[PDB]
Amino acid sequence: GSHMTYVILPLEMKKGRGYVYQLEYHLIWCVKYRHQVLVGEVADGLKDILRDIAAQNGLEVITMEVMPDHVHLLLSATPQQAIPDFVKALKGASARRMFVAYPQLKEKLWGGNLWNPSYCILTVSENTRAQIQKYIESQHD
Amino acid sequence: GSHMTYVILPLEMKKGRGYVYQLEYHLIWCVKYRHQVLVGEVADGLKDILRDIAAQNGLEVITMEVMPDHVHLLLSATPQQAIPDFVKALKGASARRMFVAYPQLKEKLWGGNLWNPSYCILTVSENTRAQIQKYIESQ
Amino acid sequence: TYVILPLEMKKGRGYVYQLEYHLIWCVKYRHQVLVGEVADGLKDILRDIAAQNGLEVITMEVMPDHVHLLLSATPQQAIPDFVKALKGASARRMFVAYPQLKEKLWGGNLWNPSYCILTVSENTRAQIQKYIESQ
Amino acid sequence: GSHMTYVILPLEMKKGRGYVYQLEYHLIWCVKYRHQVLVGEVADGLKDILRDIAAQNGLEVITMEVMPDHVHLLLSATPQQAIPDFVKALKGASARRMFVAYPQLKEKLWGGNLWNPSYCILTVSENTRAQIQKYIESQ
DNA sequence: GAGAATCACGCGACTTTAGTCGTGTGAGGTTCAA
DNA sequence: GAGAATCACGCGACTTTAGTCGTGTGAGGTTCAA
DNA sequence: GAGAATCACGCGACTTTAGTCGTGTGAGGTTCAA
DNA sequence: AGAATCACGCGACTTTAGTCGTGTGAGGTTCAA
Ligand SMILES: [Mg+2]
Ligand SMILES: [Mg+2]
Ligand SMILES: [Mg+2]
Ligand SMILES: [Mg+2]
Repeated sequence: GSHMTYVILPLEMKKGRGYVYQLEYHLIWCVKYRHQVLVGEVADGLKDILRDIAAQNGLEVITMEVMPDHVHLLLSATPQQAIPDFVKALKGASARRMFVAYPQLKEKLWGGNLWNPSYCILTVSENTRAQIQKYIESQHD
Repeated sequence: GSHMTYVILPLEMKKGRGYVYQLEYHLIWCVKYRHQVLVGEVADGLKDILRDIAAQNGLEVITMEVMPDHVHLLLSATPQQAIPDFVKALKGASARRMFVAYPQLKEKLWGGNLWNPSYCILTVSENTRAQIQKYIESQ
Repeated sequence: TYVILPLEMKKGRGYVYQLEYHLIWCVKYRHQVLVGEVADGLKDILRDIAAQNGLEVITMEVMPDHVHLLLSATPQQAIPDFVKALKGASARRMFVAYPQLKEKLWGGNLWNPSYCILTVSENTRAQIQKYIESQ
Repeated sequence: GSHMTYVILPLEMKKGRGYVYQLEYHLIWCVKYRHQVLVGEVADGLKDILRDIAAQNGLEVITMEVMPDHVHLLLSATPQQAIPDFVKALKGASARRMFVAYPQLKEKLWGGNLWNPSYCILTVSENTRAQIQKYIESQ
């Protein structure tokens, strides 16, 4: 026999002047020519640089994984932080700082680019789209 | 007793000049003073207005539910479509058009506002943050 | 602050439940015979058996060499019993309705003697465990 | 335009004579009259009893939480283990053993029942139903 | 004041030989929601 | 590439009185992965 | 052998004043998939 | 007894009205998605 039940859960979302939000993004990008250079101290240095850039731009880093040829970040941002801006900030500044800190990168990357010119980004929720859709439907009546 | 099986999962994404993406947002906002005015043809008129605005701004509507005192939207956008810009377009233009199309709203909303000044927005994924974090960890 | 999430369930005399199973089984020898009208007939037969046994079919997909079913059941409906009901009866009926199946299946079996079954929930196990901790 | 992504992910499953399966259940039940007696050593004793019964019956305990007035179990079973049978084994035997081990429970429960006569049970999967259905479509 | 999953009473099966499971039904009997 | 879920043979229960479920075991007998 | 996200060349905008983002196009120039 | 929500201030820009951006404070159409 059909029976709708309910569950109570604590809602911990971020608040701002005229907005309440919870915005997370899975951002991915590769090394130019997919060169496997992000290893050892180079990988460690990149993490420090990224976390610094994130802090400077008020971006919260949830998850950061550096693979030899690409990076995976899960960031939390405000509604005012446009995607292209923070991607540029992260990739552009890190490329600059990385070449300075690790000139040896120029051995495989002498064309003036550390990163692939493309980025991959997906919105991330705690639960799923389908689950959110049911929540919305349950709001009627 | 267990054996590790593995399956293939499909994921629909969009492509642009220098980016691959899948961006969806759950946007919510209420009626000013939380007045239950979004009912009957008022609600239907709002849906038509919102879909028009969305289409004009190149925003894909995944879900649109209009409750008496608030609206729930699920939108799909490009990386170049900033949040405040589309929220403004949606709320601002709809408030204007709604008052012109349904002047009777002024009975309970005479202060020049149809919408509460605040909006609530959440990023949306087909998989859970936990699942995604597990995926990331499996390199 | 607080959010009220919905959860659809069923009720019986002394129990509240939500039981769904993803059931899978293949054709004997993995022959690709479930095509065209044979596939359509199978679906009719399976829905009928499901109805006769009070099993709700949520999803059903018939591939040339195997079947996928997502069923809803009561706590009292034991797995082996409904799997037997679905496979045994469908095998019988299919052979009568489609004697052409005997071309590649003459040994008296339409189905592989094994079945695959997984329990299914609306939320992941991880989500459920998180809810459990919040109690 | 669109881009179609495909990711590979693991899935644990058990094998038996004529079946391959992964069956988990979230079982819940409350104390009779919802009395908050499952505390301290009483709660601890219950856990030992439940794990013993589960082991005696070949049921694997994935998660077990004992609140003052109810119990949450996440069990893993074979296709042959019928729900009513294992619910009876767990609640019935624990009620019996608990009263003998902790006679003090009789203070609030003198009617011969430790448990509410009802039980709640849900099938559990590692992935969500929507994802599973989505998979079924991909084949 | 009143229903059920939850309270109470009936019943059969079966382990735990007590106190659940299966189960129909009604009333103020230790209950009020996981 | 031979072991099993899947092939084969045995067994009892029970619906579909055929061909599954329950089940142990071994060989080359229509199989090869959902 | 030849397309783009990824390789290359064009182009503003703006930080990191270098090397991204925005962006159109095309060719065998350090690339081949998160 | 505060703020997201109520009110008053303020540019920017569409919808030239009523949002977005935004700081502050008072009790003045509000009380939670
Ligand atoms: Mg670029
Ligand atoms: Mg605002
Ligand atoms: Mg079998
Ligand atoms: Mg009972």
